Amino acid sequence: RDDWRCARSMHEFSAKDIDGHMVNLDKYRGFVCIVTNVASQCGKTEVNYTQLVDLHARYAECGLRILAFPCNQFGKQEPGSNEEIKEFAAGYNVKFDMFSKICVNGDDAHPLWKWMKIQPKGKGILGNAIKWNFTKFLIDKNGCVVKHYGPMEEPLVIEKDLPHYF
Ligand SMILES: *CC(=O)N(c1ccc(OC)c(Cl)c1)[C@H](C(=O)NCCc1ccccc1)c1cccs1
Repeated sequence: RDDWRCARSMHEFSAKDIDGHMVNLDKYRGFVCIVTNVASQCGKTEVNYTQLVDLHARYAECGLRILAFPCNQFGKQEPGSNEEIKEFAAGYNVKFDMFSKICVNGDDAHPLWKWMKIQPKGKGILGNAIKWNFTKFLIDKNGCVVKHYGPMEEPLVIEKDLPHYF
C-alpha cells in the first residue's frame, strides 16, 4: 500500500515469522535490533551467520535482538522453502528471530523494508534498492534506523556502534 511511508518506527510494522505466524514488531520496543536480509547460498553466508550468532550470544543479555529476513532477489541465493531455511539457520546455532522469506526491493517489497530504505541520510540507503544479500540496519530502542551496513561489511563492524544505543 502506501501507509508505510507515514510510519516513524519499526514498531508500527508486522511480519510473518519463519513458521508462518504474524509477529507484531512492537515487541522489540526497548531493544536494540539488527535487521538483515539473509541468503543460504551466498559467498558471505558463513561469515554473516556466524558473526550474527556471535553478536547475539554476546549481547542478548544487554538487549540486542536480531531479525533475519530471507530474500531470494540476489543471485537467487535463497531458493529454498521457509522450512528448509529454518533448518539451515539451525545449523549455525541461530537463536535470534527468523522470518518468512520476503522481497526487499520493488513493488512487492515488505513494507518494513520499504520504510527502512527511505529513512534519512546515513540511516536509510541510497537509490531505494538493497544491493545484495546481507545488508544490515541498526535499529534503536525506539524503532528508528540509526545506521546501515552494506553487503560486504562483516556484522562484527556493528559492534563498535552498539554502546551508544543500549
Ligand atoms: C550487557 C551490557 O549492556 N553491557 C553494556 C553496558 C553498557 C553499554 O553501553 C552503554 C554496553 Cl555496549 C554494554 C556489558 C557489561 O555491562 N559488561 C560488564 C559485566 C558486569 C559485571 C559486573 C557487574 C555489572 C556488569 C558490556 C559488554 C561489552 C562492554 S560492556
